[PDB]
Amino acid sequence: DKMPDWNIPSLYESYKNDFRIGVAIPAKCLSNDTDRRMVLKHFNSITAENEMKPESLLAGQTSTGLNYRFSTADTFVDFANTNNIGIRGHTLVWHSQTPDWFFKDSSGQRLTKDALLARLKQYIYDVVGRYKGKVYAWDVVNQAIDENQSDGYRRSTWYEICGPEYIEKAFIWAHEADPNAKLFYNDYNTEISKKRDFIYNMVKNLKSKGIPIHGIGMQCHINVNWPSVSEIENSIKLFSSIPGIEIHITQLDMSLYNYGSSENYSTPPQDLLQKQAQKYKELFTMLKKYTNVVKCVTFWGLKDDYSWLRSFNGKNDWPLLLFEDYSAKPAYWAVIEAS
Ligand SMILES: OC[C@H]1O[C@@H](O[C@H]2[C@H](O)[C@@H](O)[C@H](O[C@H]3[C@H](O)[C@@H](O)[C@H](O[C@H]4[C@H](O)[C@@H](O)[C@H](O[C@H]5[C@H](O)[C@@H](O)[C@H](O[C@H]6[C@H](O)[C@@H](O)[C@H](O)O[C@@H]6CO)O[C@@H]5CO)O[C@@H]4CO)O[C@@H]3CO)O[C@@H]2CO)[C@H](O)[C@@H](O)[C@@H]1O
Repeated sequence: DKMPDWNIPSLYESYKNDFRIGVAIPAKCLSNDTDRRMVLKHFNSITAENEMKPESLLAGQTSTGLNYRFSTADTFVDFANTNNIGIRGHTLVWHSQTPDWFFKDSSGQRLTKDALLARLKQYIYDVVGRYKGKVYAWDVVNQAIDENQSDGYRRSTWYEICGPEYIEKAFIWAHEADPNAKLFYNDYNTEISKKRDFIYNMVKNLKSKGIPIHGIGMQCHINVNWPSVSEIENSIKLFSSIPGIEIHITQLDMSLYNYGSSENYSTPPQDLLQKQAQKYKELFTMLKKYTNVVKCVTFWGLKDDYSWLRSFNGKNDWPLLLFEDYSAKPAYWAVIEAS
């Protein structure tokens, strides 16, 4: 019952003078003819949804270092490179998406700070080096900020063993391994004022002291009720006040539900689909005011039944621009209208 329309306006072409338009996809899309054609019609950047995370690239360890499994990730990078589109690297440092043995030695022992930092250098050199010149942007560090901590830092194993030095060292080493990649700090809920302030100061201070961070990634996992487009704009205004910092919108999607709500729909309510469309229109009208700093906007999924949100919350959701049958949503037409 698939109903892709090959003749409607290309998303990225509609925004060609504003910013790249990207999509996160899983590996299965690369072997599906309909998915591939839809990706290349509408998007000029991709992100591997899961297949370039540390848990996906790491195969294990021995007495002398790390062992990798790159076959699937190679297919993503080759797909982008041979089809003249960019691929954003998701992600070098991300505690929850890293296996627990990574933080212990081959004898099952928890690593000292110096041993873990040495392992981090090895990982970054190996992964960024393999793809040197082929990944235009890396999310180097993801989700290091926790606004309920007094100093703002998430108390992950990275922080507990290394303190905050792991953040700046990850950027230094990534920039050594591929000097031409744009390097991002990536996070979510950047519209919570206290978190925004922690991120702003962290990145400002890194940049001041010469750390090669080039951008902030705002995930923008949002919903039809929160945050307001004005709040997203306030984040863009503050982050873009840092000289030399660009912005990518890295994982945009818009749940039809409030977070923590027990609503559960079998079919998408039309009034929420209209609220979604109007908010996507407002969002993109706002983003077009900041094309000097916002260089890429990536949607976290090709179509609604591919959304991570369905498994994550255990219910149907319709957060993206295409329906399950590949057909355009009101949201799609709103994004085209905003262009
Ligand atoms: O991670 C495994 C799967 O990841 C998927 O993709 C990831 C991506 O790779 C990653 O980079 C990133 O990570 C997510 C985190 O791992 C996850 O824990 C986090 O949960 C968020 C949720 O996304 C977010 O929408 C939610 O927002 C709430 C907020 O918590 C709440 O405080 C706020 O409250 C406000 C009130 O609503 C308002 O009335 C009042 O005025 O102000 C309040 C604020 O003070 O409301 C918002 C929404 O209503 O918070 C939770 C955590 O608390 O989400 C991260 C990203 O959002 O993003 C992707 C998602 O995981 C992969 O695709 C998949 O394949 C992997 O298996």
